[PDB]
Amino acid sequence: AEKEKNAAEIRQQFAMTAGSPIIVNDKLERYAEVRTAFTHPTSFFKPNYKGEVKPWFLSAYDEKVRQIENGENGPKMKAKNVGEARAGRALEAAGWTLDINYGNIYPNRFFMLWSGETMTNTQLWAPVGLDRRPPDTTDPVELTNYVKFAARMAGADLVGVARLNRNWVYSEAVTIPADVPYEQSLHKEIEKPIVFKDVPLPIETDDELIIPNTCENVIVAGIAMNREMMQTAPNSMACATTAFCYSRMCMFDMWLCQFIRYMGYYAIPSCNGVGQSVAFAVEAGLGQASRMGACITPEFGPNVRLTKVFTNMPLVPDKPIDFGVTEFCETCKKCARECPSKAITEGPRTFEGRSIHNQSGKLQWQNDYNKCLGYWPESGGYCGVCVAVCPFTKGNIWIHDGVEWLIDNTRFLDPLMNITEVWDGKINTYGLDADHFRDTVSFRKDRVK
Amino acid sequence: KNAAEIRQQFAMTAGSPIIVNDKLERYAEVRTAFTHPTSFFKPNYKGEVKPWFLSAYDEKVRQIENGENGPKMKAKNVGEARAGRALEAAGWTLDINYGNIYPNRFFMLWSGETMTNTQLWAPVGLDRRPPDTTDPVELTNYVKFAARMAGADLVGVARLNRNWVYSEAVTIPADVPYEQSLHKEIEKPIVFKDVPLPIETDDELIIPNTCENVIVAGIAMNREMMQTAPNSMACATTAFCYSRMCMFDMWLCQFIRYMGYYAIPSCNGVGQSVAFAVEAGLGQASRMGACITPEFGPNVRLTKVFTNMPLVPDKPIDFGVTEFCETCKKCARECPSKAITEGPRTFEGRSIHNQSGKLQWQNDYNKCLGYWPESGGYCGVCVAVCPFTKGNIWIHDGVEWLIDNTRNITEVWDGKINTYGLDADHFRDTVSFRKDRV
Ligand code: SF4
Ligand code: SF4
Ligand code: SF4
Ligand code: SF4
Repeated sequence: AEKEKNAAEIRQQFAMTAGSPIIVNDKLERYAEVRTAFTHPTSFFKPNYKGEVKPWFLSAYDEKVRQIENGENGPKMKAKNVGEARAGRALEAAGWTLDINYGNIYPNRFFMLWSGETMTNTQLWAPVGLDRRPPDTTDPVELTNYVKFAARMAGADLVGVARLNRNWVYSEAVTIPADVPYEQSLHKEIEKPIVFKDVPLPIETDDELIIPNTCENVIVAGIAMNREMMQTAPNSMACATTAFCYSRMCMFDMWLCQFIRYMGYYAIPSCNGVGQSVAFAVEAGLGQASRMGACITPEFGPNVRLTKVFTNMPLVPDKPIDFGVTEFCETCKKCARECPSKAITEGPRTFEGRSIHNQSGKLQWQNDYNKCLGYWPESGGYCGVCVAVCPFTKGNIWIHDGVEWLIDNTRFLDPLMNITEVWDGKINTYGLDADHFRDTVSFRKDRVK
Repeated sequence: KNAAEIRQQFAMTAGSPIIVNDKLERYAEVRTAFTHPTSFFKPNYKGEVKPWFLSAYDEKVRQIENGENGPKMKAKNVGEARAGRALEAAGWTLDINYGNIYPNRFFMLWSGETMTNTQLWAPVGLDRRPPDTTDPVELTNYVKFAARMAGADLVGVARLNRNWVYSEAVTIPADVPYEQSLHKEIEKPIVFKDVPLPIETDDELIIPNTCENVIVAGIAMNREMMQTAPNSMACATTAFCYSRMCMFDMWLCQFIRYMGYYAIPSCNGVGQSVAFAVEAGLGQASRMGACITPEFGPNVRLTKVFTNMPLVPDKPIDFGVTEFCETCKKCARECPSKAITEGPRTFEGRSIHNQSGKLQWQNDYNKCLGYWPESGGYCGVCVAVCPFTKGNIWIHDGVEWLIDNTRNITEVWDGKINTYGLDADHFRDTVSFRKDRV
């Protein structure tokens, strides 16, 4: 008879001994955030469909408008009608409501405040003094259980803890000056160093973003995207599940930071800022790095968003996991073959960055991310084809052979041996799927050992 | 177990289920126990008279110092007591002054024009482009799909009944900063006029006469946590769901606006959620005063969005709640303040806090509020003990569905949890396909 899936059992089977899995060498240096394809001058500008050179997201807007008017849900993809085309883009746009300039990357601005003191919630609760009372709990075992419980309440589908590896913290952040209003923000972005100093609390000066030396840990959250919607990549509904999850990330960071502060510790939110989420997720045991460059998780594959919070709260680090992703990516290459921009390498892992957008000195598959970004204005979205076609994104990967869990190789055979339907089909709260939602149930035993 | 078949079976013909008489008038929001001068001030445990929530704060502090999770409920240790209150305080992060009631302030903006998201997306012009869809059937499917993405566990549609819209809102002057908001609350008429868009003047909150519909969302609370009522973990699931309400309202208003229509958010403001929920078919009114749903009983929060978007109203539902509450009276016997009546339904309010003129069980809500400073939380014992709150009250006799008439905090922290406090044992009940959306 079929053994009922046990996600906790699976994670237990593939747990590693302690130690950062990421292999590095001496050319490794912290990475300036302005180097990402979204922000770097070499990659920021892209032509629209008329050949006008614009900020990438503005060229993409032009393509969204053109598709709506032509009754399309994506590049060369006709919608049922213009109404459906419009609806897909209205959903996507609305998804982004609690996110600033596509990622919330500016530290200590807007939603990403490094202190809770000015927040309306903190002000309301000030007479209780939770943010000023010394911690009543210092035991990292109890704290790990409390904070992971809180993280699930705050919308995380996965949560893990790691010691903070400063190699993955950006050397300089992209931000704006404190006196710049939102409407001028995209015009006034600057760089600001992130430094570690012997200070009691996270603080920002005119010159630096200062993280205390006592900032020991990072809490990493996985925010699951919707499979049916992502499978429409590169079309509009894949853009919508992406967008909604960014707003979920933001609410997670704020909720969790407030809990940690009210427990008597400090907490730094980040969403897409501060440091490299994939590396933190790997070290916290959410999953493994992959050819496409994302963290692949046992539960969702790469079809999951990441955010993280940094804290001095004593915690128990989780163990990394090795469930064989590296070995499958070595032989699969489906993402590389399907990628519309040929951004993803079919070659071996190296320590040498492909371009300025990669951080050299760590062993990974080196992808050309200027090529990736270049496809976004052409398609009018955020693509995601690589996530959509990855076999680990399918719900059906895990089987039990009577002794242990293993990955079903039939899912990796190549060749294997619409959007109206998504709007008319299965949905549930936050786009979560009740057929698989049991996989992320949590009891104390799986929160702390 | 099949929730879609259950709702289908108990569907009623069209028409508001709420019985009213000629005495019924719209209710001034200031009259609620939270805000009215007769009920607002309560003593703390030292005998000092303060705003009710400040006195309740004093009890939270006392409990933490004394290692308690609630009134006369010892925690495992002071650390656990602290953790429950930290979780509760954190839950409220996206909520203003306990309920987001001030209309067109903070998160509850009646236009999307100044929002950072609207500004970022302005070159696409979705909020300026006339609607491409006017068909109420397709719009109902689209907006309900969006509602589920936005965090609703239940969603329904009703024509807007203006009887449940507050005659006058509690709000603050528009240029008063948050830090002065509690001390500068005022009362402001909500009026319906022939105008193109929702608008606020110095004198009035103006809703257009074209505002035909209300979309009501149910946001499920956590059963294990609510069952700790009146202790701190019940406060925590309450708090987190208020921030979920807020995000729902903003997400869905933005979707509706980007579809070419206008949308008014509300959370606990603007009007009476229970009446809207009943008219939208989410559930039935109960003895305790809450909307009881087939899926969650009363253990579910409500919010609503008002719009001119053409929509298909849902049918009201009758699964026998009224007859059950007739003989049950469990909430009423367990209520720590004896706020809930054991008597029959009437059209006459017990005090200023009730809206007279509608047939309901009339409860004393000043008595309810009085228990919150004494216990240091938001109680919820009535929700906790209600048989409809229990996991599976639904059975099937081989032809149809029917109600089964037969029917610590450390362990909660150490026990089952899942994303947003939802339960995979029951999460299938709220799965949705087009056929159940419209
Ligand atoms: S598609 Fe194949 S090669 Fe690419 S990330 Fe997924 S498993 Fe790895
Ligand atoms: S998002 Fe699209 S263009 Fe970018 S790497 Fe993935 S498949 Fe290629
Ligand atoms: S406890 Fe009993 S009387 Fe009270 S609301 Fe529930 S079913 Fe009705
Ligand atoms: S919340 Fe508590 S005091 Fe208020 S009515 Fe319910 S049981 Fe009674």
